[PDB]
Amino acid sequence: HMPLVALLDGRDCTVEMPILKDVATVAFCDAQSTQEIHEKVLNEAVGALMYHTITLTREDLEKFKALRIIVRIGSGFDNIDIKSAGDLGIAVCNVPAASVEETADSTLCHILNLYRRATWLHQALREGTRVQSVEQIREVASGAARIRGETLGIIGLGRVGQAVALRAKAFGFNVLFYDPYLSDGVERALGLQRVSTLQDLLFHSDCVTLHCGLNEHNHHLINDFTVKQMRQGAFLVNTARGGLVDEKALAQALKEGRIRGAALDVHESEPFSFSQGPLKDAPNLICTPHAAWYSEQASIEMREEAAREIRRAITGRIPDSLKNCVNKDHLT
Amino acid sequence: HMPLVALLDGRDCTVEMPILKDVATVAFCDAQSTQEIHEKVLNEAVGALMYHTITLTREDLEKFKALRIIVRIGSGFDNIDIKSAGDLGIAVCNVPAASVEETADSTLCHILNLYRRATWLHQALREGTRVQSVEQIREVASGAARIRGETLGIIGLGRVGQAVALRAKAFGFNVLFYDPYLSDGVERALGLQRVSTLQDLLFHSDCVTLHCGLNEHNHHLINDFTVKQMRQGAFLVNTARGGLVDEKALAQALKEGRIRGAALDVHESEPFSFSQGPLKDAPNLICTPHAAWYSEQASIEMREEAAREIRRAITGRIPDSLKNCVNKDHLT
Ligand SMILES: Nc1ncnc2c1ncn2[C@@H]1O[C@H](COP(=O)(O)O)[C@@H](O)[C@H]1O
Ligand SMILES: Nc1ncnc2c1ncn2[C@@H]1O[C@H](COP(=O)(O)O)[C@@H](O)[C@H]1O
Ligand SMILES: [Ca+2]
Ligand SMILES: [Ca+2]
Ligand SMILES: [Cl-]
Ligand SMILES: [Cl-]
Ligand SMILES: [Cl-]
Ligand SMILES: [Cl-]
Repeated sequence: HMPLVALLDGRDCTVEMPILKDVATVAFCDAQSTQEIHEKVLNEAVGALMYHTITLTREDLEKFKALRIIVRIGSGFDNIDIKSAGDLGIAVCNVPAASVEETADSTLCHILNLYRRATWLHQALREGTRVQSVEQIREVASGAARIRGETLGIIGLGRVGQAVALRAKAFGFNVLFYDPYLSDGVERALGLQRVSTLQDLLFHSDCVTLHCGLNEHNHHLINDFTVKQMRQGAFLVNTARGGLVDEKALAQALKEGRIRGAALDVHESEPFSFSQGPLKDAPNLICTPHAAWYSEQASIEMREEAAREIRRAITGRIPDSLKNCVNKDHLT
Repeated sequence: HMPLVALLDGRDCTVEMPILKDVATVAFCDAQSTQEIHEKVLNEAVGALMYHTITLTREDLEKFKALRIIVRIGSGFDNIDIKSAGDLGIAVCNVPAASVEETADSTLCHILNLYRRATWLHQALREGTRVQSVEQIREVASGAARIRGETLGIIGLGRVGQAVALRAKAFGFNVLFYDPYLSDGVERALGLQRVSTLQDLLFHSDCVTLHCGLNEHNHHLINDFTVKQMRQGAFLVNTARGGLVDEKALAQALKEGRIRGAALDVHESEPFSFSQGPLKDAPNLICTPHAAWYSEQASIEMREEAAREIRRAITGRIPDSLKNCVNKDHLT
């Protein structure tokens, strides 16, 4: 027989099968949890493809009796315990480049939607607001601000963060970034200003946008304490991970006006609902259903790449043949 | 007594009066038409301040018995018959620089809102759509496209058009422009590609954005004929003037899918209403209530400048003391 590969949290495998036809039997589970995965896959699955809707703990990982490779169809892999996965002898890889510029463009659109209130002006138009006089335009568009001279604070100057910084400079933004893992001099190469502490970033930025990965040290990076270190009436953008922000702390900040507005493509609990969660009655809120990454070309691009990574793992040597394995440190 | 200056289509004159206190008696009419302007102003008004909500024809102009200067608090002056105004000996000026980058930023936000469907994804979230699976994200975000490699066609490479072009290049856009009034070589200075005809612009652009002024030769520039010259599934953005687009021709294009989406901050008839007009049932439509220009700094900036232009006209020599008079050609 052929090695079994399973799409854990999905149903469509059309893009991947031309690549995996002669190398593995491909099945799907469409499961939000390992509860919903039939034991046939748990016992025989050699490879696994998954997105961001199912999380795998050590307990989940130990239920797979033959799994050897997990390929995350996407850039983020915070939903996988790569540390223990490596312990159990399971390599974990991702697809980091497919949606970089897509995410940066959706970030800039969210930033612009806060400064220009375009989305809010649109919603007010569908709700029947009549804007006839100049005074009424200033009123319903109240809060719209000039961008040139504003300081954009970038938290995490990675691949998406850099694309965000380059675009932000074209609008007159003065871009700052805080990245405690980058080597010395990265700011000189890109003509940006850097800060040492997260408090310095928040203290100087008129609008803060998150572009870091969710790791064991930055959970609730934006919390009730760090939120008090932001400028009065600042902006918050988050297309990275919902686990980075304490929504209850953010909710109160929006209600009291300490944060003038927030744009969020990710949330602590997804799918996101305006009726449930700490943001139920939070004002000045724009939210997208975790779609900052999605383009037709990016969706196909990352699915074909992940399929090839799976192929390399089955016909090559782990983890040397892999291209984007992220847990070679912990892989026994 | 002092020379009378009147804010025709407005009520607030706080910003302007510190500048005009010792030079003119300032009053307001809050009138949508010359019908609503009391004859006291029609007879004695020497200067006039107006926005874009009241239009002045030759008939309207001839009702002013002492008017000598009209200052449009804004960049556009298509709502004034400057030709006949000059005939009647009435100089007309504008404020062209206050909201250039504001308008370009709102343009880019509208462009990004079409490519990224951010505004539409937000509205769908408030309406209760549950986006839990990857397949559902591709579905509700259907239509979102990659920007790099896309060709943005700019119609009118003026002050706002240039700011739009510079920003568009930072996103990977390949920017084209059509401006039959610019001198030879303007494309070389800014590193852009130029086209001779409006049909060439529409034939090559994936997304067309209007940045021209409404003049006697470009009314309904986007009409049923020129609309058929655009690419299949193209984008339309308009933060210039609603009179440039034939909304009935655009309405059918959106319904048939010939245009995938349209973002409009101006309309043929304002204030805009989703229940009235040729766009009543037009799909894939984003609209803002003519607010692409507005910032707090731009609003104050253009009102103080216009007040100073009025001052220069009253204490100086017309039209030599004026800074931004646009009808010196026709001014007798
Ligand atoms: N807690 C944190 N604060 C700021 N930056 C971070 C943090 N954790 C990770 N990063 C950075 O975020 C960037 C992510 O890049 P990428 O993986 O290409 O999206 C890397 O440069 C990391 O060093
Ligand atoms: N019908 C038209 N088609 C294309 N460009 C135009 C048209 N009419 C005017 N323009 C240009 O639009 C620009 C407006 O610049 P500004 O007045 O600075 O916004 C000028 O460069 C004009 O030459
Ligand atoms: Ca501010
Ligand atoms: Ca297209
Ligand atoms: Cl402002
Ligand atoms: Cl796809
Ligand atoms: Cl695409
Ligand atoms: Cl104001």
